[PDB]
Amino acid sequence: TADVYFKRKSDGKLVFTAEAQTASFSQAISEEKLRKPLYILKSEKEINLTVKNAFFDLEWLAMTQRYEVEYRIYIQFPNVSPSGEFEMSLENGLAPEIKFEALADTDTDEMAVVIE
Amino acid sequence: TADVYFKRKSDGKLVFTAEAQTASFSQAILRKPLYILKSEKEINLTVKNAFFDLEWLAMTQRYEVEYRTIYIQFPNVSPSGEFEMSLENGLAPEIKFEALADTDTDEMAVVIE
Amino acid sequence: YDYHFEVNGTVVRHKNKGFGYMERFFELKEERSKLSKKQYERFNALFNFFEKNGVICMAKDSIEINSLAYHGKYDVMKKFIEEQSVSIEDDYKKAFFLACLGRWEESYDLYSNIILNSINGCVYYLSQINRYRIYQSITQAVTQFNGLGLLTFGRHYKPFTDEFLARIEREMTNFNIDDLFNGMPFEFQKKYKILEFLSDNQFLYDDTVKLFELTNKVRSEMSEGSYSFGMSSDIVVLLRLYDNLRFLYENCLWSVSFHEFHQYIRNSMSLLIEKAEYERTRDIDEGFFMEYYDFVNISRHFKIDDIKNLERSCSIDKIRFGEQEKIEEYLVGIAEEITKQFSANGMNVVFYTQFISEAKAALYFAKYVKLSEEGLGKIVKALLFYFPERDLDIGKRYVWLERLTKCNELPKSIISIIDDFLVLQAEKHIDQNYSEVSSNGLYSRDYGALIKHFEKNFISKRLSEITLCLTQDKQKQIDFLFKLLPLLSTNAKSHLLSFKSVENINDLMNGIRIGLIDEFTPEHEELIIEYLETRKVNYIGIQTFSSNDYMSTFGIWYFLEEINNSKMEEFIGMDDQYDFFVDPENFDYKKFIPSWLKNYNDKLLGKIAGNKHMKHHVIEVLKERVKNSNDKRYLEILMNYFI
Amino acid sequence: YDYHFEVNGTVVRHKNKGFGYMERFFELKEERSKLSKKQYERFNALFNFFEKNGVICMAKDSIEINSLAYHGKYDVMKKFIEEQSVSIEDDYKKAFFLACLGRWEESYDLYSNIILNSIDESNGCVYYLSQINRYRIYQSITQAVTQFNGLGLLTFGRHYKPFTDEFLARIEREMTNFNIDDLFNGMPFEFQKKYKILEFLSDNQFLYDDTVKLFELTNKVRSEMSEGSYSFGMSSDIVVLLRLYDNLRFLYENCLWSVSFHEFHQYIRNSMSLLIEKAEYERTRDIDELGFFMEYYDFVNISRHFKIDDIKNLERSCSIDKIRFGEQEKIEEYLVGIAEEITKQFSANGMNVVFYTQFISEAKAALYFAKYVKLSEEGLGKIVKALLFYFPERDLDIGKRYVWLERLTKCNELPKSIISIIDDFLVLQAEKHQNYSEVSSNGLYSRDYGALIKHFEKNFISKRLSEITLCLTQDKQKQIDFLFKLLPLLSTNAKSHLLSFKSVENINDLMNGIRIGLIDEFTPEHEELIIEYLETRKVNYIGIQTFSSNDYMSTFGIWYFLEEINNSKMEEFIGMDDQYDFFVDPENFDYKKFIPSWLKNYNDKLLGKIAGNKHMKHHVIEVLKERVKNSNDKRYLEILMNYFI
Repeated sequence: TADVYFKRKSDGKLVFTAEAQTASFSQAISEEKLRKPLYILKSEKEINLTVKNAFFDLEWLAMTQRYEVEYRIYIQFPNVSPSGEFEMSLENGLAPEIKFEALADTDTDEMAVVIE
Repeated sequence: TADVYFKRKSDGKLVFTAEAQTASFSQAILRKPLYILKSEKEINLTVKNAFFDLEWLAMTQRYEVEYRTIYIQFPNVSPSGEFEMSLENGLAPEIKFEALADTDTDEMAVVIE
Repeated sequence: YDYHFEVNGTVVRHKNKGFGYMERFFELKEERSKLSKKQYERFNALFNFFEKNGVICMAKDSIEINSLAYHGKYDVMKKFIEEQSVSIEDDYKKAFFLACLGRWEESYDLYSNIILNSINGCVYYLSQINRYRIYQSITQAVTQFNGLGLLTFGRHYKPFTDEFLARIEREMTNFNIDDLFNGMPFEFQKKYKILEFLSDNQFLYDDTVKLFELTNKVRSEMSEGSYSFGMSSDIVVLLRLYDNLRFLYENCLWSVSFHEFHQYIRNSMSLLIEKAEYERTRDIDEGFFMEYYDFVNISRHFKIDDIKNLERSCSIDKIRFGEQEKIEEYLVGIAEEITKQFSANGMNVVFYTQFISEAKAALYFAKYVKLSEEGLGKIVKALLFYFPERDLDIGKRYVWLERLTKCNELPKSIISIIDDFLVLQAEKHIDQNYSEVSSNGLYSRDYGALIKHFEKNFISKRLSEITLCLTQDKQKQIDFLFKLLPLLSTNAKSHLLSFKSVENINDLMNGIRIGLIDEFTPEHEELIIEYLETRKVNYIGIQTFSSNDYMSTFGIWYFLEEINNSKMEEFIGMDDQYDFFVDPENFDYKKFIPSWLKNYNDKLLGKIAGNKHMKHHVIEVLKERVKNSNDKRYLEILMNYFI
Repeated sequence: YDYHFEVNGTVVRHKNKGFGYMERFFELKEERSKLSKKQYERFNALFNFFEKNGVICMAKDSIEINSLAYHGKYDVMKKFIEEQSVSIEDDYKKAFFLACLGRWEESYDLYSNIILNSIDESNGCVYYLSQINRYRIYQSITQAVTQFNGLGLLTFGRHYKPFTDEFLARIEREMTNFNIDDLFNGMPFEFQKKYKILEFLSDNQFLYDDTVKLFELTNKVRSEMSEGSYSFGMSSDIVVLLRLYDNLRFLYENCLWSVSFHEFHQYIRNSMSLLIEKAEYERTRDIDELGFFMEYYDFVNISRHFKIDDIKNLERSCSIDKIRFGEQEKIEEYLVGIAEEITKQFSANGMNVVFYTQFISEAKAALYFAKYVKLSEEGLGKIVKALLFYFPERDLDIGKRYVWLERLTKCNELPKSIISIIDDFLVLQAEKHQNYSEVSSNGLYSRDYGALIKHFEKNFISKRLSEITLCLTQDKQKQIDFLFKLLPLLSTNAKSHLLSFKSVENINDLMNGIRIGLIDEFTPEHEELIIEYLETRKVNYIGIQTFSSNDYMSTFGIWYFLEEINNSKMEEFIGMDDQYDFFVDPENFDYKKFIPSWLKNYNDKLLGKIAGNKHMKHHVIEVLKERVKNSNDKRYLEILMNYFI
């Protein structure tokens, strides 16, 4: 049981906090045929994360009317895109689970950082 | 979608007739001399829609089976007596039987074309 | 319960102790003149009903779903909507249709009016169920937009007026869903017994339990290898699936669009493909193909991760893809819908949330169909220009495009769409803040590489014009067009290279990727060695491991003799996949990770095999991975080059 | 629905809008002296209840099942039954135990009597539970009677009639038009408002909620194992196990007969065998750049609610030898108890049929899974003696019982006592042989027991079989050629006496002589016999085609391949079946008829020789790569890394 902290990329404001449930780390090559020359070491790096119980910051909700995530060993994803897929159950609902995918900037070309 | 006839081995009387559902034939391998080709071979058959012969039912109150599609004959079929009850009432009886093999004859099943 | 009615359509005498009415009825169906005239008039209707639904004949002796909602005819449903409803049944059809294209408010109002105007009696029951379901949809949509909507869309939408929400909260309170069948006339309860299961808040549990039992039976047959001769559990699964689809969609129930039904589909489907694929891997001892209805099912009820897992488990590109024309017009409808929506005036957010998952799934899993040039072109135009940025990032939308590229090779028309998409991306690269970020890690340079791979002589006119227009002021456009150098003309190449310098490591990677660098000049050795000096300096009680993946590239370059300067051994010890390639002998392979072997290509893998001083440890790794896992790619590596 | 309760022991806030009661209650549990004396005593009662059922705290911050029926204390329940019940509460568990031991008539009558005496019950919970269990007994009796009129005739040969005709008539009579779906509704409204949570018990399908939840959890676990994702909080597998143990403890502690129905066993076998698969996936999981062990309770669950074919399927799907086995003493005690029951019943006048169907199905799974647990010498002696002599042969024949025995032999090497027991069994089999045939579904006849004995001793000489051989006469053929297959067990004088009448007339005797080791090289007589049988086989072959599993033909082909046959007449017999042309002339086999299943049957020496042919290696390597890429058997792959055939 470990927690994640959501921040806006611009400032230090807390977007929301949650507890990480599952993290899908499945990264491999792309299609070999489609992509003598100097080796580039192509990759299709993907990291997905899911959080079970997330409550958004009250100040964040009040102000709302690029994101960073800090999963506490502590790891940081400088850019995370929340996949806002809303699927609804006929059972009345409740556990708001948020899934987000890490992103890599062209210049930085780094997706996640793991530090003790 | 063929038909299967369960017969008494000695008398030859038809114990019952049913429609085949499932058949498993899985033969696989502590157990310098001459290679004897020892093997552990089994055949299980689950059959559906079995209604027993009325004459055999009246008489009862080794087996051989013939499964005809091309043409299969299993001698020495032992009916497994597993019985499990569903809380939902009961829908047809399903009969499971295993193919037996004699030491002298050393054959398990025959296929006729 | 007098008779057993199953999926295939054969009646089974189950608990009828009296005279057999079904057997005699079927004998009469297969001498009706002796029947009374009024009795025969009823019999013709019974024949029509019993042949429209199934019930072909006795046990001893293809699916069609006709609804504009199932087929996604999002324009025909509108045209039906503005037409005046002749009767209450057509009005309830319009209710379901109105609930389909978003707009839960109008569908809820219409359901309420149908409730007041109903005085058969089953139309009221179905409308009560659908109104409760529509209120549930509006409530969870409100919760999602209030909670997650702000983070996802970046702004608060509030698709529904507060007065509407208050009124629906007041009206649906004290309405027990399970009660609603019990509190209706005894005549209806006696006649419409089969609808009782729809009354409760959970009506797929019986279907889900039967599907669990059937899936477990199918898995037992798969593992054991037994042969099923009669009506198989697999065909039972698919036929019960089709029964549920044709019962829920045709009867105009919104309960189809819920997570439970979606997840029931996702279990019942994708168990047919697993069994079908295993059927091809049947061990010989002493087929199933996908139709337009199947395409709609997977496009509707499968999440992108779900179809990804389906692809991992089974090779789905081998199963025959029939009814291709129907599939193609289906994705043509999807593409025209998304273009019409997002081309002008934003989108319908309630429509957006319901439809974007289906659009994403269909466009992703379209890898396996052959689309004509016009259909492929419009699909690509919808995919690149008009698909929302939030759902498809540059790399992931590129993956969608390159997956569409599998079945159909790139035509000139599609290359033009990629070209002006790249031109638009270059246009957006003006403000210094903007930088295309992708979850996949791949970018517009990959679009350029795709174009060059499929033509090898393409020259992009507009990007070359912008390149001739470039000045030193706009550095973002400069190092964006740097990644698109092969697309540019030779004059554009010179104009871009005038301001382009290899200042940092990433610039050298871009230069290598575009092909500007074919042999390392000593300045590149100096830059790489200086960067490694900096990495060692910042390394020297906590240690960092990032996903930059540059140190591994340097190590592999040293291994493949591309770099011929023996200062690399100083940097040995920081991160792995570097010592493995620089000095494989003293690598202490207890730290070796098998996944690295996925990242290598044919040339690198062949060189690793040919090293012969690190061959044995890696062959052990490949062996224990192929024994442990079912990935089937580690075995491909293990046997293509025996590494 | 005001609060939501997780299986972990934590409570979560959903729906209660007023003042929060359990929020204050848990903090009070963690100055409570300020309450009233009556408040204090009821708070004590609650505290006892909530920590009894596992509700520990809220979300912000193993199991035991105390029941004799779950542990199979099949004599202690008898002792409970004989004892007079002081109260109806003790009478409910006595009726449950009566049900668990067959004896469904007495269970039905006792349940009816509890129903009669439950008029003055304070709450009526025992009345409703007795009604449910009486209906369960009634359908159990109905299905058992249907089986005995059906499967009970094929099996058992005879008609049993465990329940009298008058008893059946009355129970059909009072049970007529009885809707269990109405039973909870046909109760006083005080009972319904108080025992609302027993409503799911009412309907004729009460595990559908649990089965659907298990389906969802299994799908999620499969999604994680396919994606390779890592669960950090409470894993879905842990949730499966927790709901598992909660369900077993609920329907075993409260004495419900519905635990003994096929639906519950299916729920168990699907909820289990998924934790095992998840554990095996966890073990075989590659490290990226960024264990589960079964207990005595799990052993009991697998022993009871798993069929033999289903355990076979799960061991095929995942390896279990790498899963460590704890609580081995309790598992040994349970297995010894099961063996003790089967011995005390079959050894003395047989055992009642109604309890037989319930007991023996789980006895199969217990003895089959006994391979994996480590057992003491006395326990192994008891269980082997139970499986050989006092186990009903109608289910595990000689071949399958031998497989059982070698399975319990895998973990623990054979001690002298077990070999003495097998010697007694072989003596009994020898004296059984009359026009009696040792038929088996497995094909591993009594000679395999002697082979195991010699494998674990290499010097064992069976005295009693030796004396039997000394007293053998030429009139009795079945015993003589039965002991011919048991030749290594006999003494030298017994061997000499048996060889007097033992002749290789047909090639089956040649197989028996080879297996016992009497023949180490082919004399010209043996070669001539083989050629003659091949001549008559082709003569009868030529005329529809017939394929049999006699397999002698493939044995001849393999003998030709291994150069053990050195007569060049075999090529005349080419074409009558496959796997013979495969070995005699591998170059001209036209491998479109090759069957990949053959390589599993061959041993190390045979496939090593096949590897060294090199005029035939490439076709079989193509077959092997196809099978390894397609199938997940992992035996073809093991063959591949072993010698790349």
